Amino acid sequence: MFTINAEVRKEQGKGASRRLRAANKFPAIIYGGKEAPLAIELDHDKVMNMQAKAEFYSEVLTIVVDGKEIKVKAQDVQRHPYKPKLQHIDFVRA
Amino acid sequence: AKTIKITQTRSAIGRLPKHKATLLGLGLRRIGHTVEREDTPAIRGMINAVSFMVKVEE
Amino acid sequence: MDKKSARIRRATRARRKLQELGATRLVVHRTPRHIYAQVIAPNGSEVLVAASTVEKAIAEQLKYTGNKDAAAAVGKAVAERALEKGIKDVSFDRSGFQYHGRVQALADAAREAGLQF
Amino acid sequence: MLQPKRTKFRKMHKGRNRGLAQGTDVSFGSFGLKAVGRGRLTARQIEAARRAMTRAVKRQGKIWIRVFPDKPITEKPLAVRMGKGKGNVEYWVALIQPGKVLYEMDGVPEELAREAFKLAAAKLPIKTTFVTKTVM
Amino acid sequence: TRNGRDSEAKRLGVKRFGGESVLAGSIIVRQRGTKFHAGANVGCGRDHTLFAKADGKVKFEVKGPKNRKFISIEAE
RNA sequence: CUGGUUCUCCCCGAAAGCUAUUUAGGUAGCGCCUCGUGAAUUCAUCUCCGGGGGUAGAGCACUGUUUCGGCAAGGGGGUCACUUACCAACCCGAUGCAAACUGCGAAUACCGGAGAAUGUUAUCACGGGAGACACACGGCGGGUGCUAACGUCCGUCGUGAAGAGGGAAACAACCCAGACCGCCAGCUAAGGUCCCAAAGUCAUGGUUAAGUGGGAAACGAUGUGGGAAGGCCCAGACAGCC
RNA sequence: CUCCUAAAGAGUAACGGAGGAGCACGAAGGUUGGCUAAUCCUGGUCGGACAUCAGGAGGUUAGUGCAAUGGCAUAAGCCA
RNA sequence: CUCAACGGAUAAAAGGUACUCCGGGGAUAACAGGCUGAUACCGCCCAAGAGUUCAUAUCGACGGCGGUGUUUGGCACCUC
RNA sequence: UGCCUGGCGGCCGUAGCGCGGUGGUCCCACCUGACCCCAUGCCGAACUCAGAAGUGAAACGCCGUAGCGCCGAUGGUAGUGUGGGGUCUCCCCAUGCGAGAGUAGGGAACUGCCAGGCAU
Ligand SMILES: [Mg+2]
Ligand SMILES: [Mg+2]
Ligand SMILES: [Mg+2]
Ligand SMILES: [Mg+2]
Ligand SMILES: [Mg+2]
Ligand SMILES: [Mg+2]
Ligand SMILES: [Mg+2]
Ligand SMILES: [Mg+2]
Ligand SMILES: [Mg+2]
Ligand SMILES: [Mg+2]
Ligand SMILES: [Mg+2]
Ligand SMILES: [Mg+2]
Ligand SMILES: [Mg+2]
Ligand SMILES: [Mg+2]
Ligand SMILES: [Mg+2]
Ligand SMILES: [Mg+2]
Ligand SMILES: [Mg+2]
Ligand SMILES: [Mg+2]
Ligand SMILES: [Mg+2]
Ligand SMILES: [Mg+2]
Ligand SMILES: [Mg+2]
Ligand SMILES: [Mg+2]
Ligand SMILES: [Mg+2]
Ligand SMILES: [Mg+2]
Ligand SMILES: [Mg+2]
Ligand SMILES: [Mg+2]
Repeated sequence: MFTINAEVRKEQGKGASRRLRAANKFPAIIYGGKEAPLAIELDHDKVMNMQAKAEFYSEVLTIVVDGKEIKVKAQDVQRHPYKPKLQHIDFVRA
Repeated sequence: AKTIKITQTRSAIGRLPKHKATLLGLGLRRIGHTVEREDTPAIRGMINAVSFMVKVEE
Repeated sequence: MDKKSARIRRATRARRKLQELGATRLVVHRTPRHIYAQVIAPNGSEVLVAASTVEKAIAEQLKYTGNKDAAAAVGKAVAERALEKGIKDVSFDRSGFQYHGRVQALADAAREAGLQF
Repeated sequence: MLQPKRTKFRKMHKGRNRGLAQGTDVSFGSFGLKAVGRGRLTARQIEAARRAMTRAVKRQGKIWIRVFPDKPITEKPLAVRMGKGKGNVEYWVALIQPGKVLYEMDGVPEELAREAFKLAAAKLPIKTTFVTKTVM
Repeated sequence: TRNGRDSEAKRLGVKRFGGESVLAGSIIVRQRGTKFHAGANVGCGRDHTLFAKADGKVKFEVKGPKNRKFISIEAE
């Protein structure tokens, strides 16, 4: 079972997302269901270690944001073109 | 009505032709020149175009 | 290859021309059993007058409802129905049918009844 | 030496080599040699690196070549002045952007694949790295 | 063998863009084929030049079952 | 065609392009300069509105090109009608590439409309007088060349040309900035503040030991700082020794 | 003359990259009426990989007096 | 009118000059300098292989990265 | 007023294709006949005329169905105007604009005029 701590993003765009990745974080998104999509930030290296396990893309993960757990599944991942880094993750509500 | 004060902080030498036209549209003539302009979206658009070389005092 | 879709293809060119000219057209539809007639507004979406053999007001006075003399009745009827309405000059839209026989008998009958085209 | 069997035109513009690469993940095998640099790959360099890897694993498993030298490069001969038309085609290159997977390997252990890729990387003019197949 | 030939540019393209007011007879667009098609109050020359047949403002629309671009004159 | 062309001050102020030329270092019309006259809210900037794109990017249905797999026609060589070192169309799945590919598609730019503010009409027309038609470098987008050249050829902007001053040691074209005159006044820009040489031997926290700073690649390396994990380990690990 | 270079209006150079033209046609022009390809499969006298016939698939991959580009089903393609 | 040298100098026109001459040009070549470094030369990286065995005593393929300004060149910036 | 059909449009795939089902009083379609009007570079196939025995098989319409097509966010990414910067063949920062592809999802069209039938 994987649990992830996240914060809601204050602003979007190319300029904001690059500042996150310079601050050892990376954006993500949570959609699915009837709720509105939710843009979040994630700590990079901590999530980078979890995704190294094959069950990360198969089991159901919980993301605690504002102290609220959300059960999701990893939908799509945008990796760095040539570095062992993550750029973006799509989370779909389980 | 609501007016603002604009000051030119850098020189116009070597700027793009439409940047010199924007300064002429604001009435700025030289470095340190300060003008009074009506706070209008059309004026705000001119300031935004040459914001690198003007300083706005609201 | 249905005969209908091949007939709309035959009628498309004249209808585009009439639409470009902004003329009020007299559309004619012919079936093996019946014959129809409509006068469409220049915008092509309003039916001003109409007459056909499925109207019992005209069908009862005919031996057969789909022969040449039946078409002459609809041609006479649709013209006098349009003259009193105010339309005098129209453009005949054969609508893919050959200008011959029944549709020709419908046309000249309407032409005889005072419709200028 | 890889080369298009036929082409619509014989000579091409120099062009530029901006941007990042497409095909940035191992898609056929299990291990890959991903380019982290930018540059050109001549057909001879591709063949040289293939032979180095083919002999490294003693002709075992499967090897894919994800690039293909489809760009012709012209040169003017010596003692020739400027002008008088474009030069003649001398060799073919494949433009490489960072992240491009060049070779993929399968059917061999990882420790053997690293040495095979290391021997092949020494023949290429661009800096590369070792990558493995991941769960998308 | 040897290249080095070309032809004079023909100055094709749109002459009056959407919303422009034109007089009758004004050329709207020169084109090789009918990339644009004649709509209302617009004629098609023998070289498929679209010209205004009446005064008004030009108007670009995409209509028909093939999504073809039409040019018409909103008579004003 | 080369050379030379003699007193002063004031105002404005180019071009090295296009087109044509027995033309290419000439000349002509136009563009650009000046002077005069006339004329529209004419022009410019910004905001809003209406437009057409097919570039950058992307994509691979099309035109081509390309790799692998599947299905397999067929081509194969093998036996003489059998099964057989091999090559393999089409189709299907997956993966790339394109100035002369497009079922997509920006930013900008351009055309038109409306609206303020600002600008010594900055706009257009006609007339008098020209000069110029050898450009240079820098940035950006490209062709060419070797993504060689202070190379060459276009687009566009800037500067020089025709521009002094400050900076880059020196240094037309780079950075800052446009010199009406005077002052033994002040504030700043780029760039600087130990001495030459005007201004911090300034403050706080780090890094470097190479005079790195103060020239360079593939590649090589227990240099060193920071970070996040991992394996093993008092059920005794790592190193050494029996 | 056509395409690219040409930087999504126009225009834009090089002894840059590729091709064409110096005609043809009294019908291959006008109009009215009609018509809709390529390729392949199956079956079928001679007849064959490929002739004409029939059917299905296909959907313009065809066609356009000639280069390329843009067009073309209302056909600008084909027939009277 | 292939006035096609296609804005067409005449209706009508080829060559030599080391016997030469004048006006010019570093707007434009040959020598030398400069910029550049394809080429040349020198070095390095990888290590297939040769070396009885043994890649690295000595060599080193297929390829890769540099240095010098040194050959053949490129450019035409200085000097006609 | 509702259902159903025909004609003419709007719109131009969320509207198409496939698969399954379904409809004949009317309408439509096939159908019947063809000396004649007219027609076949041969053929009443088509076109045309005269009809109404038959049939909804085909076609067409309707209903269902997510097999395909099609539509399609949010976020990220690419690119890019202006200003600045670097290790300057390529990038980065500030700011503005911001795709394409793909993903969640949507989706078995909607609508006007007139006419006829049927129920009301
Ligand atoms: Mg940015
Ligand atoms: Mg002046
Ligand atoms: Mg004048
Ligand atoms: Mg591109
Ligand atoms: Mg393709
Ligand atoms: Mg000249
Ligand atoms: Mg010149
Ligand atoms: Mg120039
Ligand atoms: Mg130069
Ligand atoms: Mg100095
Ligand atoms: Mg001054
Ligand atoms: Mg001070
Ligand atoms: Mg001092
Ligand atoms: Mg101190
Ligand atoms: Mg040093
Ligand atoms: Mg253009
Ligand atoms: Mg001449
Ligand atoms: Mg001439
Ligand atoms: Mg002449
Ligand atoms: Mg002399
Ligand atoms: Mg010189
Ligand atoms: Mg020399
Ligand atoms: Mg000298
Ligand atoms: Mg000399
Ligand atoms: Mg019949
Ligand atoms: Mg999108």
